[PDB]
Amino acid sequence: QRPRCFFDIAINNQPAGRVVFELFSDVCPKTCENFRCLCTGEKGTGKSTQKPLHYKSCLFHRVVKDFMVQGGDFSEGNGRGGESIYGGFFEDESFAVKHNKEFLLSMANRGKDTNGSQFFITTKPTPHLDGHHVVFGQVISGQEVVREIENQKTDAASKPFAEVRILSCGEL
Amino acid sequence: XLLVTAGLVLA
Ligand SMILES: [Cl-]
Ligand SMILES: [Mg+2]
Ligand SMILES: [Mg+2]
Repeated sequence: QRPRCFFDIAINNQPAGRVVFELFSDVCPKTCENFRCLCTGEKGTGKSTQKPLHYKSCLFHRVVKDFMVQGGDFSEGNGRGGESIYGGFFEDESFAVKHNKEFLLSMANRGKDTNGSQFFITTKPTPHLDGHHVVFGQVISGQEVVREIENQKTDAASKPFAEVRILSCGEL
Repeated sequence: XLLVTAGLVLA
């Protein structure tokens, strides 16, 4: 039953490859449905942002080597924006999956019960985030693409100097 | 430090 979603990535407009995720819909269904729909764009316009609820053309705006890569801010591209398909944010659904390995997909937030559209992919274990961020999926292919994102040189806000853009995205 | 926030990134 678990859905599979993908991003086709470019780095400074140069295709880097495809990342495929499996989403743990059995554990975190509301969280997974949000991400799935942001991949397809099927839910249309975000209520507060008035921009498409869609990861197409969205950046990975924050990268920290040996920690994680973060993206999904479709409205501002810098971490300040984003919103969920439900309007505004939604509650933390489950803390059952641990941040105990690389290549886990988890929600970025701005505190308790503030899940929007922003996510991160771990590149090392991040156990201190347990109870703070909801893990809801995992990379199943394209790990090397994630590593290439992780290796980008970044600015003072940890934003890559070279644009890491989701060219295309969807559900498999 | 090592957080993943959306708006005020901390140490
Ligand atoms: Cl967000
Ligand atoms: Mg469905
Ligand atoms: Mg507003």
